[PDB]
Amino acid sequence: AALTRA
Amino acid sequence: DEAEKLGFEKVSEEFISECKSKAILFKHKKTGCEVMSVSNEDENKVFGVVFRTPPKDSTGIPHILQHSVLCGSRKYPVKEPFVELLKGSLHTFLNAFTYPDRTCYPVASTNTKDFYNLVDVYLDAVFFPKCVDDAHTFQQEGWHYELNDPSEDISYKGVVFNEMKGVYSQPDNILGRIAQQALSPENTYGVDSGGDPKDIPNLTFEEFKEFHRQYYHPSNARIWFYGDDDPVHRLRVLSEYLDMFEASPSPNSSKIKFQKLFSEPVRLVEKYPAGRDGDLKKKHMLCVNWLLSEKPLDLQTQLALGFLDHLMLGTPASPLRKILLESGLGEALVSSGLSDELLQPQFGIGLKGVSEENVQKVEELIMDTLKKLAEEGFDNDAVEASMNTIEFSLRENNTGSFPRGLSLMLQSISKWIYDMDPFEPLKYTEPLKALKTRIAEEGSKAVFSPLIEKLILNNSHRVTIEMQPDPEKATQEEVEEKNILEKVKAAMTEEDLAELARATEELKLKQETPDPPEALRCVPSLNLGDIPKEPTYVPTEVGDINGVKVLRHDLFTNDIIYTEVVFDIGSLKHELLPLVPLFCQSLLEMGTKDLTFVQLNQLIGRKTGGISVYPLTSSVRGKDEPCSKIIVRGKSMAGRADDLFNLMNCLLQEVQFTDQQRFKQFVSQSRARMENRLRGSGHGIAAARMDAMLNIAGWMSEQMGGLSYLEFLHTLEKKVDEDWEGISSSLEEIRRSLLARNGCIVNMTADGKSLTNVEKSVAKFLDLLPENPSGGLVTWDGRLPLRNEAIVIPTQVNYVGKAGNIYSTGYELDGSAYVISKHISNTWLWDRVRVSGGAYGGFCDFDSHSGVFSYLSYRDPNLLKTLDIYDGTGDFLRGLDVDQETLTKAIIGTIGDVDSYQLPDAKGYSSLLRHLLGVTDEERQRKREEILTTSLKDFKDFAQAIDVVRDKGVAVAVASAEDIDAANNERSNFFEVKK
Ligand SMILES: [Cl-]
Ligand SMILES: [Mg+2]
Ligand SMILES: [Mg+2]
Ligand SMILES: [Zn+2]
Repeated sequence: AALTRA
Repeated sequence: DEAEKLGFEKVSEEFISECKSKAILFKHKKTGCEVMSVSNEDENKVFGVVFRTPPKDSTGIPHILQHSVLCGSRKYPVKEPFVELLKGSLHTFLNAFTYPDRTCYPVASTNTKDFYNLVDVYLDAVFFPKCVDDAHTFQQEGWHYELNDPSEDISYKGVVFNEMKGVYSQPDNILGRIAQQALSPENTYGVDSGGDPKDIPNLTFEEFKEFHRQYYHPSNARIWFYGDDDPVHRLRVLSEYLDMFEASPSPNSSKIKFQKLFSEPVRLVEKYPAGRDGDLKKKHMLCVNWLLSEKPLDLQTQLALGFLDHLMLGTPASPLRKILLESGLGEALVSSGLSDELLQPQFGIGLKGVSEENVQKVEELIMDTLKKLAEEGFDNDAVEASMNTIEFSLRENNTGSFPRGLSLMLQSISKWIYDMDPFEPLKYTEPLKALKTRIAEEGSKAVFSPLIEKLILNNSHRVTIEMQPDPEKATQEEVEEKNILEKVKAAMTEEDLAELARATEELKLKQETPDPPEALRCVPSLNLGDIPKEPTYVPTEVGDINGVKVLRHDLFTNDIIYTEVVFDIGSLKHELLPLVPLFCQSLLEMGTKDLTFVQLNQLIGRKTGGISVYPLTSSVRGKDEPCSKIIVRGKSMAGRADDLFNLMNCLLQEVQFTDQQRFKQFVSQSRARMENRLRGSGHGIAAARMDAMLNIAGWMSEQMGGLSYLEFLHTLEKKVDEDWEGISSSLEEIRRSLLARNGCIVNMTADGKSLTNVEKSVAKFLDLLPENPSGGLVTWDGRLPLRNEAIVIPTQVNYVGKAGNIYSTGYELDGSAYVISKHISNTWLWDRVRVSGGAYGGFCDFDSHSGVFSYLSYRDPNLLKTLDIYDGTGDFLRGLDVDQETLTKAIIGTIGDVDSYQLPDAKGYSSLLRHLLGVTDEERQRKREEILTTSLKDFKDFAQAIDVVRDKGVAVAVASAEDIDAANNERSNFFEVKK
């Protein structure tokens, strides 16, 4: 997984 | 020793030939913080800090903290320092990522002063955030109760809360989470680090604080520097933060534990949210998943598995991928492939769009196919294609707009974070050579069959997941959340509820009140004088070869040639337009008179770096006539240019449009793709609908990529069974209409020696084309009726759009528009649509070629409220006082977008597009000077231009059935309803 800010 | 005097022990040091770098591993003596410092001649410098942050529940702490640390720190006590960097820096990369077991904070820039500005904001954010001082940021970023009035229902709100409701509503995200957690139930991956919406409200500020205290400590940090900046200065920069801490034991707390392999396989049936007006019986999924080992696998096995993954799934011709798709049991692959970024490697394979009664068959087919590959093995032409393809990509190292230094960091960190060697994953020349040698000496069966057999077929650590559409899942979840909150309210006194309504109004006012310019002064910026007055230089030479325009870009490319051959589709019959994307796919996934599609693909894989074929469509500033092209984009070693152009001609001219069954599968794949575009990316759909109402370029793209395309796809399966000969002859007239020497354009990027050698191949290729196409010479008009439209999907979140043509006001393009548009996005829309409104994002888009200014929102709980924000943009601009430092920052931020770092192929490509769209170098320069001189007056002038979007702009939304009628009852017959 990878959850980003922008 | 400078290092030791600054408090660092040099642990290890190697030259990595692969990335022409000297890499040094330092350790901060006092805290034990490890630093990888990589020096080379790459001007795109990269920094990151990573913390090992395993969650122990599904409350989402790591994710919430990742959002919260970027909302104010010791040296930068403003609402959102991250957005200030977004606004006013020359960054090439700016983001933050939460992985299942680690949180990464990377920045990149080509400008050394800019780089260190970005690094300082990030270091101060992760180490000394304001979010641990009181609960405000936690409540906003995490979760809080909202009550607009004691007479109303309380709701849950928060950035991460809302984001995760978005995520937990996408079928493919649901599946991958179910798989990860079912594979690894006994370690950190068995819970959700992003946060489960059902569990986020269980989180307390105190737990959140403690998580930061423990894990955001240099002792638990790994730090990466990459690039051409001063090596010693990196350690000096870090000492400010590292010296402010004592050693902590938390790394012993944060260590990730291996999941012990199951002794028996697991079988699961799960639900995903679906629409009722859809044939549920047909939209099941089946995925089979494995954890491949407990032990870290030997370095040769790791490489061999990555090779195997490509061999089975890398191309449409790869057997596992190919066999699954041609079975006709599903629409498309899902959650498929090897992932080796976490502690243990995981392989998955499945299909979506499976009929209920065919689910066991997909499972049986997967197992049979995997057994067949182990028993019969892979043809040597397939193995050679994968090997060339792989060796080519590693040599090219084309990361796009993603920094090369970042890609390296992430490779290193994937082993470093588990306390393994950080240098090893960076190396590949020797391991790759050794694998090549084993294949020649023992054969592919002896290399790959034991991996399939023991890591997959005989691996009892297997999870099978069937996903079934549930038309009630979402309604039932809203029902449980509402009942939970009704009990919260019922348990409160009249004054408890008055207090909460007051906290709500207070919060709303806080987040709708920007920090003043005085406050934002804590975040430094470059001088307008630090900015080159000229655009990035790209050598272009316009020439002529066989009566054809040729653009040459003489750039160092490491002996690779990049070519684009551009054919015109401006005058294609309108009936043919929607078939263009499937036309492009057919060129690449059908055979010739002489070769099957597998043989052709393997030729391409063996001899080149790949070829793609795709449409490109845009307005051109100053003309009614659109730029409308099909592009054939190819690359190879310069020594194989001959083979590249031979193969391109083969694709273009020799492929036969006879494969009915493959064409049927393209349709299903496309339908699948479109359907989840609507679901998780509806803003792209709305943008396309609106452009289609506004200009011919827009109308053309929407025929090939929007709602009109999805509609066209549904009509197409009947047409494929009942009239294949009609489809095939349509495909054949597209080819006739496009393949011609006349008005073709050829783009080449390579160093000067290669280019000369390449021209002989280009000349020959051009020789083989007809002189002139068939069909008309006129570009015939098309448009959708200007209507406000709402497109119904099953979802929680919406995508809200508004747009109009600002040139129609008589506003004339000035480069200041780029500055202002960017400012609008990062201030007004950021604050109102995302932070205050609860959407994942909100932004504006200015097409300076057509004059269309668009507002868009992404995963938005609102609808008409969002349109209202869009309408208030002119008054926001008119209400602004922007001092010189504010202007300067907005300008720098735009120049960063304009001077964005490009690898040589992207340079030559951007140069091609400028030529196609009529942007001359003197236009570029005039527009840059206009950007560099944007003033307060510009901001006010532009306000009047975008007010035409408020007054005469069209709205398209992709939304819930609920929200569409709810909005059509508040504003009667506003939205026309498209299902
Ligand atoms: Cl763990
Ligand atoms: Mg557009
Ligand atoms: Mg001006
Ligand atoms: Zn997030």
